Amino acid sequence: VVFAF
Amino acid sequence: DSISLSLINEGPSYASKVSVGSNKQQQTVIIDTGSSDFWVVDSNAQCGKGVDCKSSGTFTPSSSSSYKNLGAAFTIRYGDGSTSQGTWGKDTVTINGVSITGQQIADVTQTSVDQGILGIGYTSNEAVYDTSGRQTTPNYDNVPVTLKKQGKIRTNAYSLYLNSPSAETGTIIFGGVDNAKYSGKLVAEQVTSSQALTISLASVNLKGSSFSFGDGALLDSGTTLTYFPSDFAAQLADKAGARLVQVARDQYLYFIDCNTDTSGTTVFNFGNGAKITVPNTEYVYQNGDGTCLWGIQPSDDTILGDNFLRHAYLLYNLDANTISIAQVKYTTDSSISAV
Repeated sequence: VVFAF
Repeated sequence: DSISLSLINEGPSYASKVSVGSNKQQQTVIIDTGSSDFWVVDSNAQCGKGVDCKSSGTFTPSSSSSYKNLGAAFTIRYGDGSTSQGTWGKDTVTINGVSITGQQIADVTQTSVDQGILGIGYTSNEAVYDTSGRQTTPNYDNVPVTLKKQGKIRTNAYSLYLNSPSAETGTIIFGGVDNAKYSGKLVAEQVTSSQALTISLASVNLKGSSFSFGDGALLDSGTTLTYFPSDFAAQLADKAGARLVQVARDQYLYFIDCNTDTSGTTVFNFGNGAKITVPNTEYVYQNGDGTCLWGIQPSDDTILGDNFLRHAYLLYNLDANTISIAQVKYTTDSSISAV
């Protein structure tokens, strides 16, 4: 997973 | 005054028990230095298709006497495209027995994520917009800010100890640092963004060769793997033996042979003499079907996730805008001092 841009 | 909170190693993520509401409804939520909002799964949420979003606790606002609606919509989209939507509210949040009142959180009623997320990054990175970039709510005090404001910690700071790859639990300490859990000295690195907890990464040594970088890297507890700009990831991939596979139309991932030699290490050089060494087994991720992802993937955002962070002790200081790092020492010994 890849949590904020 | 520091607050130690156990991190559950779930596999792809690290989570903690956080109680919400007057009735202390236990949520098990991802601890995320890469986002800044705390959202919980509503008990009546409509999970995304195929998503089991309620097995890690749910929140029922109506059984909390202290819950207040703010009357604004919440929408967040994470770097992998995961999304949550709901509404903003405020309630009591309790972390290892320490309660903060009136904390702004989102009550999420639709999500593609398996559990709620406790974002602890900079308030400037809060997801305060709709999907078009139109603002729906002001920036606000997120959990670490409120812990400081209510006198629970002195400084908006926290130490991250994900612990070893085989560990079942690690620790995050709000407002403190455990000086037993690293070798050498903690080296303070300036944070290179006012929105993201990024420090300058000078170089990566992979398979013995240095690859010059020089740009910021996000130290993200909420990312599983490591992400580099496409051209740089491709140079590393060529050296490592990883292969970019189009797994579905316009969807690409690096795979690596599951039998690849992982005896070596990958070394990350930062400012002020700091170095973190990562065992190469962190770059072979078993999919469970005889194939393996590489632990580096391409992105337009540079991220050092859990496969890196397990090997560092980090003290994030959001007031000083520094992240202090040292090679981790795995020990149950503790020497916790307040920050």
